[PDB]
Amino acid sequence: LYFQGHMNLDLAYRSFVLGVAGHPQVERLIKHRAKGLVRRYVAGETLEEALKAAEALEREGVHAILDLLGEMVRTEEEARAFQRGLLELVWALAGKPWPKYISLKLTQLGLDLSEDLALALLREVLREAEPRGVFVRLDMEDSPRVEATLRLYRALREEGFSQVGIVLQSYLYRTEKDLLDLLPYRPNLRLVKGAYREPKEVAFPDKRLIDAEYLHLGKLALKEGLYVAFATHDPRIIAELKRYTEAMGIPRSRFEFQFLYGVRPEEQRRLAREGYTVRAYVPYGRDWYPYLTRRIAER
Amino acid sequence: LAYRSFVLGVAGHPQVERLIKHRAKGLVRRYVAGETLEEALKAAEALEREGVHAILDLLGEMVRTEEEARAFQRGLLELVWALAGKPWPKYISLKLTQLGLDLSEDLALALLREVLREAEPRGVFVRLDMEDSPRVEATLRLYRALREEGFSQVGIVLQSYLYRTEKDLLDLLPYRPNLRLVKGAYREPKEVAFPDKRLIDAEYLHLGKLALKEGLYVAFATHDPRIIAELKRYTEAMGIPRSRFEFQFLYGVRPEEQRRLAREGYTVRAYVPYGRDWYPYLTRRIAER
Ligand SMILES: *N1=C2C(=O)[N]C(=O)N=C2N([C][C]([O])[C]([O])[C]([O])[C]OP([O])(=O)OP([O])(=O)O[C][C]2O[C](N3[C]=NC4=C3N=[C]N=C4[N])[C]([O])[C]2[O])C2=[C]C([C])=C([C])[C]=C21
Ligand SMILES: *N1=C2C(=O)[N]C(=O)N=C2N([C][C]([O])[C]([O])[C]([O])[C]OP([O])(=O)OP([O])(=O)O[C][C]2O[C](N3[C]=NC4=C3N=[C]N=C4[N])[C]([O])[C]2[O])C2=[C]C([C])=C([C])[C]=C21
Repeated sequence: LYFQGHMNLDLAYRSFVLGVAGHPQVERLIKHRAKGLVRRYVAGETLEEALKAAEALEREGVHAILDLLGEMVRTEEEARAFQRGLLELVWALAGKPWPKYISLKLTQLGLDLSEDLALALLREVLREAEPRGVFVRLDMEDSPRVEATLRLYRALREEGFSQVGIVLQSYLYRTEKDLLDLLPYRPNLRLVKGAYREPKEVAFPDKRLIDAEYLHLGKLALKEGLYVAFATHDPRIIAELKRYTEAMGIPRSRFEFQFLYGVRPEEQRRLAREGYTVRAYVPYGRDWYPYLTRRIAER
Repeated sequence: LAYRSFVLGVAGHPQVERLIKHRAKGLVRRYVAGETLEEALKAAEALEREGVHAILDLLGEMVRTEEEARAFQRGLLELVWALAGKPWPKYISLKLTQLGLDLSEDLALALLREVLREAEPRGVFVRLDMEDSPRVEATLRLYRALREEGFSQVGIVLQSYLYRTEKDLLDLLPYRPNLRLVKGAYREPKEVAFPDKRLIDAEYLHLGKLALKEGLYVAFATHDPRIIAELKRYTEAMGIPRSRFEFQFLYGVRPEEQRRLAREGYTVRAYVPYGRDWYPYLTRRIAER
């Protein structure tokens, strides 16, 4: 496609990586010749490999968020099969001596098929998770899914669940109002910049404004007394949040930093040694190749 | 950067000053109203005809003695007395060092109290401009003291580049301060102020939105189009009425934008200097852009 008289470069780049990755040969060679590279970013194909990765993180003083990967869920049957995978994860984490935290996307529980289905399946996950001390994060997907995601969060909180948190994205205009609307829930928040392609009508097109909004929302949340997980790799933002929290006397027990597994691992450890709570987000599952393709196909 | 050096360098020469005063009156009058109060009032009338309001700023040589402080205060009193009965919004700005702050806090407070006593009954609003970081604490002490004495038509300026500003803002909330928010104009070390323009801008937006959400009246004193556009978007999206905030610009800086925002129904003011000592102010205007 074209944008403003010139080829859409974002589109061109995405389409090339997707075409190249989809070629049977390059996939064959990535699986065979690039095993070490892949395992820096994805634990493995199995729950067993994920747990070993979490143990290896914990030995270095960094906590784990376990993220089950799966093919895009398109039928009720697939949503139930994915929930099954989530339940095995919850049951497997149950004994572990370290903090237990899983992440999931509501579309994988059939949100697009039925909001009622997603809620039913999610509630069954929380029923297992909460007595086991397993925290469940509802990852935030693209803008058309925000209202439903917030609805399901409020529903579960109102049914008595507390071991559940949400993600807010600093690139959306609507996020400050969402945050303010949610305050009576005293939500546990993960703050991210935002990973989806959104039109200028719903999201700041300017990286300076996305970054400014991230800092504004983080500081607002901190001053409101909310527990906030700063999910960012941006050194400017990390340095400012460290300075701000120290200046404001905000205890280390009231916030944390989160990084993708294998991204700035040296900084993950440094922040850990400085006394901050740090987690790495650890994907695992049979669908790692399409997943890594999409991460590459982004920026 | 090379343009700045050249300008500041050439500006100090007496033959250059003679040329500007005789041959570049149109340039001078873009940025300063003139040497006299009479000229400042005429400049304010001209702005008002375009729907833009005026902030009147008396310029004088740096105050170094009590006598000089009292002389400056007299200039401010004449301004206040002259603004009385003008039909349009009356707003003056002052720097506390010009009222002898560095000589004595007691002196600056006494001189300022007298100005506020003459100003309030005449409907003249008085802004305490914020100077460098070593003066912030005294400025806020004087502000709080006068608020507690019952003065209400006095406001303060906070600068987004200082680490201390958010705490200052939160500390001042019980006073319900009328605020002008600026980026900050002084050379401050990395220990006290964000070195990175991206962070100064981010803090400006953060403080502005905090202040609006707390229900404070805020004057956004900035010429930055990215910030102005974001503040317009935010206030609209949040349903903040145009009666609860304003934009302020230096006189002669983006005058078309001033008129445009006025036509869009925003409160807009231009900061208009006048007085004998206008020549160093003018040079900083030329050098800046
Ligand atoms: N899960 C979510 C989610 O639920 N919703 C969502 O929209 N996004 C999710 N994210 C992804 C984030 O939104 C975001 O895309 C990433 O975190 C990346 O943004 P970041 O790191 O804040 O800032 P940036 O891209 O502007 O990068 C600025 C600087 O950071 C450093 N950087 C970034 N990426 C790097 C890197 N350095 C080395 N390698 C890599 N790959 C650079 O210096 C760069 O200049 C999401 C994120 C996270 C962390 C979690 C736990 C969960 C979700
Ligand atoms: N009085 C105060 C005060 O009491 N204390 C104080 O420290 N500073 C005062 N200011 C000055 C401001 O702090 C500040 O220096 C100026 O307002 C300039 O900052 P601004 O305009 O927010 O942002 P910038 O310089 O980074 O510029 C960014 C963009 O803005 C546009 N711009 C800026 N300057 C321009 C210009 N466009 C044309 N011409 C000029 N000269 C550009 O697009 C640029 O990319 C102070 C300011 C004001 C307004 C008042 C009323 C009172 C005080």
